[PDB]
Amino acid sequence: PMPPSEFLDKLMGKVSGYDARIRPNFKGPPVNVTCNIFINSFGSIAETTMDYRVNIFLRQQWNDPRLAYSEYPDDSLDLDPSMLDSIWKPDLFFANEKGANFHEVTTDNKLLRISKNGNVLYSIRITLVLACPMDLKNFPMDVQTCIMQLESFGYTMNDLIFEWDEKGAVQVADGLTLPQFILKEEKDLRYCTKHYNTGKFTCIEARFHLERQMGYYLIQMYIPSLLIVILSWVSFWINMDAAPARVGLGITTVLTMTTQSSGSRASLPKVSYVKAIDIWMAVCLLFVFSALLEYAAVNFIARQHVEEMRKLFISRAKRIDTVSRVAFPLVFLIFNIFYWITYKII
Amino acid sequence: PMPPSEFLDKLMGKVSGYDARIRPNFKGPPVNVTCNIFINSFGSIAETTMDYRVNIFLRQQWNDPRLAYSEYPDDSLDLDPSMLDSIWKPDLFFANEKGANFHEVTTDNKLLRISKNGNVLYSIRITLVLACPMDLKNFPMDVQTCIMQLESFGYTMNDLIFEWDEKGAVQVADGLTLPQFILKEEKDLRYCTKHYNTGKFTCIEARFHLERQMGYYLIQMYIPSLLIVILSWVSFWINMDAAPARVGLGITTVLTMTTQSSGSRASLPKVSYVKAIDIWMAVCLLFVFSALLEYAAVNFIARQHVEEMRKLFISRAKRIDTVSRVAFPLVFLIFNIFYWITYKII
Amino acid sequence: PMPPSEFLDKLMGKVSGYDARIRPNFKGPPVNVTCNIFINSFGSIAETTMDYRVNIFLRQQWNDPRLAYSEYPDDSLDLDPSMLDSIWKPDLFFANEKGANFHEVTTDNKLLRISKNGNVLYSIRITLVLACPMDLKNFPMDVQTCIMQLESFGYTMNDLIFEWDEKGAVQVADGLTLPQFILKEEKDLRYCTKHYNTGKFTCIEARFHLERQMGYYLIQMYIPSLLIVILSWVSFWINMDAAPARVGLGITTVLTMTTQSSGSRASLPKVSYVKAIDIWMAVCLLFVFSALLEYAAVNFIARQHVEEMRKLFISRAKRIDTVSRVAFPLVFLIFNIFYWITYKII
Amino acid sequence: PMPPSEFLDKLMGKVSGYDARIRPNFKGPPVNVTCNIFINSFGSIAETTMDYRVNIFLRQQWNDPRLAYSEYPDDSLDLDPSMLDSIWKPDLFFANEKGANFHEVTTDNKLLRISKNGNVLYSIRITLVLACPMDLKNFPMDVQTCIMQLESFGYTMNDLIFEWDEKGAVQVADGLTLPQFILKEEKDLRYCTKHYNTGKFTCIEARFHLERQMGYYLIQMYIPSLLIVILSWVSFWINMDAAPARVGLGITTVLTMTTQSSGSRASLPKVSYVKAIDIWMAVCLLFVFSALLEYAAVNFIARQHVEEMRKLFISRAKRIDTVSRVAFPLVFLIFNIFYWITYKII
Amino acid sequence: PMPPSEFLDKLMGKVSGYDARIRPNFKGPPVNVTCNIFINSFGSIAETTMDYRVNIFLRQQWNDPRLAYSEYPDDSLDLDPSMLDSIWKPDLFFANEKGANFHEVTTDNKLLRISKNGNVLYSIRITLVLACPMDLKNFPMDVQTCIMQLESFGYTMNDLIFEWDEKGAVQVADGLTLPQFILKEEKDLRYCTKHYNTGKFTCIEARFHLERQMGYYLIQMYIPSLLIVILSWVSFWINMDAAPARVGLGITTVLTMTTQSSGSRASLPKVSYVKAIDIWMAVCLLFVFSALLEYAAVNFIARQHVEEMRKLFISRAKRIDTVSRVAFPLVFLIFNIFYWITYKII
Ligand SMILES: *[C@@H]1O[C@H](CO)[C@@H](O[C@@H]2O[C@H](CO)[C@@H](O)[C@H](O)[C@H]2NC(C)=O)[C@H](O)[C@H]1NC(C)=O
Ligand SMILES: *[C@@H]1O[C@H](CO)[C@@H](O[C@@H]2O[C@H](CO)[C@@H](O)[C@H](O)[C@H]2NC(C)=O)[C@H](O)[C@H]1NC(C)=O
Ligand SMILES: *[C@@H]1O[C@H](CO)[C@@H](O[C@@H]2O[C@H](CO)[C@@H](O)[C@H](O)[C@H]2NC(C)=O)[C@H](O)[C@H]1NC(C)=O
Ligand SMILES: *[C@@H]1O[C@H](CO)[C@@H](O[C@@H]2O[C@H](CO)[C@@H](O)[C@H](O)[C@H]2NC(C)=O)[C@H](O)[C@H]1NC(C)=O
Ligand SMILES: *[C@@H]1O[C@H](CO)[C@@H](O[C@@H]2O[C@H](CO)[C@@H](O)[C@H](O)[C@H]2NC(C)=O)[C@H](O)[C@H]1NC(C)=O
Ligand SMILES: CCCCCCCC
Ligand SMILES: CCCCCCCC
Ligand SMILES: CCCCCCCC
Ligand SMILES: CCCCCCCC
Ligand SMILES: CCCCCCCC
Repeated sequence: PMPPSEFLDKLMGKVSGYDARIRPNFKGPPVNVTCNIFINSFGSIAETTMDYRVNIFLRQQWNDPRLAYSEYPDDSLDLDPSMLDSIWKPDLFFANEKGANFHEVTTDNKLLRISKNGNVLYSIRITLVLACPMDLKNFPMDVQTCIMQLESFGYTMNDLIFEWDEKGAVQVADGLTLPQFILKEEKDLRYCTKHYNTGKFTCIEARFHLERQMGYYLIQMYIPSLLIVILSWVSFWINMDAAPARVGLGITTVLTMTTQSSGSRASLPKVSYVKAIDIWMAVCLLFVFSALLEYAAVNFIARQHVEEMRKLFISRAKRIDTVSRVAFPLVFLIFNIFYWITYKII
Repeated sequence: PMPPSEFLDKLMGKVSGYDARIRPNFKGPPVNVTCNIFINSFGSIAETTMDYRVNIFLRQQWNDPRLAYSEYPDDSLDLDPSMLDSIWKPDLFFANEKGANFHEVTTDNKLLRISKNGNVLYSIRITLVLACPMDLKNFPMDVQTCIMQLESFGYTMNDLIFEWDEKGAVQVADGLTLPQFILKEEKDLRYCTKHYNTGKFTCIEARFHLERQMGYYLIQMYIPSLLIVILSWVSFWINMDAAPARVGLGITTVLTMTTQSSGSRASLPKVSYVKAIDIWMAVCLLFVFSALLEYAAVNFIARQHVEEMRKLFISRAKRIDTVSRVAFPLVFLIFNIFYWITYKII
Repeated sequence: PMPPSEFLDKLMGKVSGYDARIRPNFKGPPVNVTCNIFINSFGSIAETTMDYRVNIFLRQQWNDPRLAYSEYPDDSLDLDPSMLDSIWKPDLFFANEKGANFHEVTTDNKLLRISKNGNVLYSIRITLVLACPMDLKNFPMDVQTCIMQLESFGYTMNDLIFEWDEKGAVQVADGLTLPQFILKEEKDLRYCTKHYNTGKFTCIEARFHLERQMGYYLIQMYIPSLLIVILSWVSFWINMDAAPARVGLGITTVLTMTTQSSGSRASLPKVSYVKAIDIWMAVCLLFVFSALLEYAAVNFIARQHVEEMRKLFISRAKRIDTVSRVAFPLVFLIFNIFYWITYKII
Repeated sequence: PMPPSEFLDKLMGKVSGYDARIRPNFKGPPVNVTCNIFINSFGSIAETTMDYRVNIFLRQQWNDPRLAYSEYPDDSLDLDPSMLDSIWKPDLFFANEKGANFHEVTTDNKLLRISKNGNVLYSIRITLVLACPMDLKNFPMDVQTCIMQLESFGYTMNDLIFEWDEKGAVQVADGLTLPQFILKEEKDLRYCTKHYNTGKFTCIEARFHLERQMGYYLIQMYIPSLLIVILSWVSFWINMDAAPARVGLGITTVLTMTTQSSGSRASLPKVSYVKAIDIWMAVCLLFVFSALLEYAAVNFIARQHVEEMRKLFISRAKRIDTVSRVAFPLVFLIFNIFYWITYKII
Repeated sequence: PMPPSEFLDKLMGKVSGYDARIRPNFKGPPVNVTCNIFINSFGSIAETTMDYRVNIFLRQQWNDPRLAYSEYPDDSLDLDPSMLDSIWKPDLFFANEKGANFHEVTTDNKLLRISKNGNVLYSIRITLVLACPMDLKNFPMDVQTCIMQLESFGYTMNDLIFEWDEKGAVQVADGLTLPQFILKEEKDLRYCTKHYNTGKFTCIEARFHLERQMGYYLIQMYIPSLLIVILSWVSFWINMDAAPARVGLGITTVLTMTTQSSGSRASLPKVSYVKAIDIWMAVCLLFVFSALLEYAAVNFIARQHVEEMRKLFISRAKRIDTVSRVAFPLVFLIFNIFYWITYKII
């Protein structure tokens, strides 16, 4: 018979009363649009900007009873995407876009198919840079919940309603891994219905739980800060009379821990609250600073000068050294028990 | 009866004398447009560039008596945003744009509805990168007032007048927080009417008060600079004869305070006036530099060499050391009283 | 006779029943499109972003029996690229685009020619920023396999099938070299057929093997880390009584190896697993840290003080020094044998 | 009578012989266009790129005798900017664009009004990133003259002539300040007429004089380099026998002045000639390097060893120390007189 | 008579058989297009990216015998650039674009004029970011040859041929200087004809020779590395018994030369071969490392301890010091002769 685009001339055209500016079931019940996404790419989760770039296939399904047909024999029509300006489409957008674009290389990456009863499937490829507020109270040991939410800009709740479908509403690609995070399989799917002075609008959203990887922040921050604290402990095995040696060891370790602490936050937002790497780098700064304050007590007691009272202060300044060769590895060992268990419960 | 877009053919079309190039009430009183905004996103407040990126819903309300209707029964018409090139719209712009764009993903994020008497509501989503001049006289302790202003480019004051509405002229989203700032609830709403040689044009503006967060700049700048000053004070408890120890402690502390002071301004505009962190990092540099100048007096008096006069200079060089073990923590303590009270009054 | 664009009016126009929205051999066998690419530019292989920018000529060949001709004498028609919106073209895209664009300077860089039997050749110039996941288990000694894959967005497998051609399916330009990598001549060409809930779609892909260049990472990372380890070995030829000399040499070498190790990963993704440069910079950090722990044993044994037992500890602390002048260059020499052979097998 | 856009149908349309492709007074005298600009924003004056971003209102005034009217009563017509593709406009451009764009948010920011005799006023908002070659012979003490020039691309001198108007040809906004510079009120306005092999074209330009702010470069570069030179002078008040103290003070000050000198040019173009901060940082490097060479003479004379000749070399090595405690602050004081007066004359 | 745009209606229109999709002299000899460029801007020659941004006027001259006229009296027609979609233009592009754009501010910066015999002149303004592979075998002493090449995408050699003109085929603006380079006046102009499997296409190219400026890399890299080598030579004038002084001078100079060497390649591509600054920074690292190895021989010989044999080792360890006070400035002086003459021949 007729070819389907020329059959769509009798379906999209001005004959038979079709207008692409009017929603289906007009002056009636609202349009029920059900949605699911397919995540191709995910990542580049920046924390200075507090955003993440995603690449999705946005699928939408509604029903247009004006687009029903019965003369054509087959069940679906793979229409050309240049004829998408002639149908009605919902005005979905993202409440946290922060910039987005289509993909237009070699063809607009768009998809249209219409069933016999008017069921319209519409899939497009979108790249989003979605804004999620980070919560960094325990920074290497945190779980982030970055969301994406899908709203309607022009049609209110009594005209257009978004839903998720009950058969896998968020699909993820096969080889989709992350360098810093892991993506949990459970995904929250709930409503986020927005109220304004204009009206109430539909909104659906999807939460993504991101658990980090411990292994990077151990190698750069935890292990080298653990070596400078041990480097301060060899001052106690050096002679007391070696005054430029034990002081110059105390200076250099207490001023690299300032450098290691400032470099721990170079790729972070400038948040005011204190985090788990900050209370590691402040207590590890306290051990290397109280080791140089130990020798200031050793150097002050030993100068107190009868040689019978002189033997008291030398044996006292050696008594304060034999205690600290055991006590400072012992207090730092029971700090590691209190630190890592607190951030393994959470 | 007729569908409303085809009813808008009898309302927007060339019949009944409607032209989308002519303002309403032409050859009459000026067009009164009232406006309010809704702030979705706010932040990325850069200081090197002195700007901030915002994401608003710009709502505009005017009256077009040509767009009145009485045959259609309902009170409003949710028209399609593709028919916005057929109505008259005001030429609002921003006097401090520095680049801006629309949002066009899956639909142009636009909104149109027309009342029965011709009241037109027009809402669009805009992303702005607005320029605000920073005032950094007291940099961690300042309050910034970054503005946005809304002008008319083509129509003068006798043709088009902007207003704010008297019912919440600036709304803010619910979970809108900032990493570095807090946004005060009181918002100034005043006029900024511009005069040129072309004419006088309407202008309305809105001030936003931004108070910082103290907790970031304490952890990175105030507390580590406070430790290097205390690190200079342990030189006084070291033996006077330890010449490479007390000098090498004075060198290393006075040359990391140069490093800490240059890093205090790495993310700042290159302003010439002196600020509150600069007079902290210069006085804290004065304590660590006058502690090494103290030992240059200790090392010079002790070399002055009868052994009866030799006992005078050693007891004098110990007299200058017992004073400075009390005096230098005392002067720095009464500087912290004068510093933090001065920047708590302001 | 007629000029070929006006002959294409009788070939592309609405006469003779040609529609540019309908695939060839409609209601029949699927469209067989064969493809080959020509790589002009290649490089800027970023590892923080894990992507690479390429510049290709994408050639596509199919058959449209509607575009056959017999009146015109010649075998091909170099048509103008402005008449490409009037023919049918396949909807090829890239599953790992991450942004791409056309080249439109002085003309849309496009090419069309049609044979007598309807064979259509279509070449365009595309710039792609293709995403490839890096595998950095042995980072200076790795081979990366970065792919590119070519899919169909709208037409399923029963409507459109992609192939490679059997005569050089990937060509490379003549003077195409890379600063960091070399491109192997063998290129894998296989299928990547994607299944969704929408349908199954065609996919072809091409693997590119990238072997690095050793010579950069030797000069910056391996050789300067090899000098600091040798710099720690001159402590054993310094007098034992020079306590600020041998300690201050141990401090400075063990705290620059922390700086050299953190700078080894400044241009890398924040991956958690350990790599070959990390186990070089951790063992080279172990030699410079166990050289300062050697002198802490030398300084502790020599202080143990009858002068007959005093001569035992001095000769014992010299015995531990004569061993380490041979043993520490010997263990580091047999570590270089185990390190470089392990990463020459792989 | 008729509304003015429909009156412009009888003025812009194909009736009465109006063509928007033909300049006014065709086959006659050239078109005299007079221009003035209004600078909204100014700044972001980069020196690595040697450019500056400006935001102007470009106003143009010419006369089109085809656009004269006498039936309409008023003196001017605020026409809609969508009807700007129907009039003739001059082809003004900028010879140092380096990228530029229009402003299109909520309306194309354009302005058109036509007088009764045909005088056409045309104002648009443009953002420019204008290229100006920096002259950095005396870098903190320089005055830069960054220009902007306005040419014609298609029409030669015998068809179109640009002028400035004699009533304020460059206006500046009220609160327009700069963080690093000040903008002088005197602005040069002269001709820059370009000759090619195509023809001679009109050109007008406007010079802007930019004087810097001294106060930033004192705080970061001049004052901390002045402290390290004073820090070298305390070596002369330390005992001569303190060999690791006076040498280790000479090493650390001469190797931070290398760091301070390299950081003085991190935000600069890589120019080959020597500038005023380079001859400050090289002479201040000469004082801290000749202070360590002073102790190498003190340490060499004092080792020359009858004890009667031994008392000669110790008193000679103390004679060379008492001179340098006065001479080195004296030579550096008379260098500051010669340095700052030379760069206050210029 | 008729105005020339309306005369161009009888010249460009569908009357008299003109089609803008067909090349001139069709079914005949190929179209000879001659070209010349005018370089407005040049620079921003990045080396990490290995590209350079240029701003040219691209002029093209061909002959269209369909566009000849004899009724109109004058010799040329300055046509409006909006009528450029109605003529035939060659499909010139650049084989190393890496992104490019037009300039569209206030008018498309385009130019068209047609002689009486049909000679068409066509000039446009283009900004290019052209890719040139750097050759950095002798990096501060190199001459770079960065090219640009102009090809045809659709028309082969038998349809369209590019040429340069014999009267100044590349012009350069007057005040066009570079911060890092100088541009030689001799410019190579040759052919680059490309062969594919599609066909053979025309190509012309132009080489630009860029000689650097020595004066920047002396101030930052050569002179400060020359001071650290001299700084190592003052160790020989310090007492042998000053063990923390001569060792601590050897440590600090040998670990800043690692810092100076890594900073010599921070703005470079990661190339594997060795360059002229690398063999400067490796030999200058060899002098500062063999000066600390000198004192390890001084400190080891002097410890060898009858006092008659004790006077032998002290006089031997002073003999090895008097040689090196002459020998090390002598070997470094004859290295500067061999280094700078080798890179003055090339
Ligand atoms: C869209 O979905 C909703 C819920 O399925 C429908 O709203 C209800 O429809 C039933 C029967 O159609 C009515 O009995 C109810 O009064 C409706 N409201 C509620 C709250 O249950 C709606 O009809 C659907 N619209 C379309 C076009 O299918
Ligand atoms: C726009 O608002 C202004 C102020 O409300 C109106 O201007 C006044 O209107 C009243 C009566 O309409 C007059 O008595 C005054 O002379 C006007 N001017 C002033 C300064 O008060 C104006 O009419 C409104 N325009 C429209 C179309 O509603
Ligand atoms: C596209 O290529 C395939 C394989 O060459 C063709 O599919 C086969 O065609 C032959 C004969 O034409 C049939 O016997 C087979 O049943 C087909 N399928 C398979 C799996 O072999 C297909 O015909 C080609 N389509 C076009 C338009 O040429
Ligand atoms: C544009 O301005 C110039 C200078 O004002 C005009 O050129 C002169 O016009 C006068 C009289 O009109 C003549 O006597 C001269 O011969 C012209 N040339 C010079 C060098 O003085 C020109 O006429 C003006 N063009 C228009 C359309 O007004
Ligand atoms: C373009 O230039 C070439 C060379 O000038 C022309 O090709 C030659 O033209 C002459 C006479 O026209 C013939 O004798 C030759 O056979 C041609 N080929 C060669 C290799 O010399 C060509 O005619 C020119 N085309 C146009 C339209 O002018
Ligand atoms: C949440 C405050 C922690 C304070 C820790 C005190 C020891 C550094
Ligand atoms: C506003 C000038 C402050 C100067 C402080 C002086 C002590 C550093
Ligand atoms: C794969 C783990 C390697 C651990 C090496 C242990 C010595 C540093
Ligand atoms: C213009 C050359 C200045 C050279 C100064 C010499 C002393 C550093
Ligand atoms: C081209 C190899 C040069 C090697 C120089 C050896 C001395 C550093």
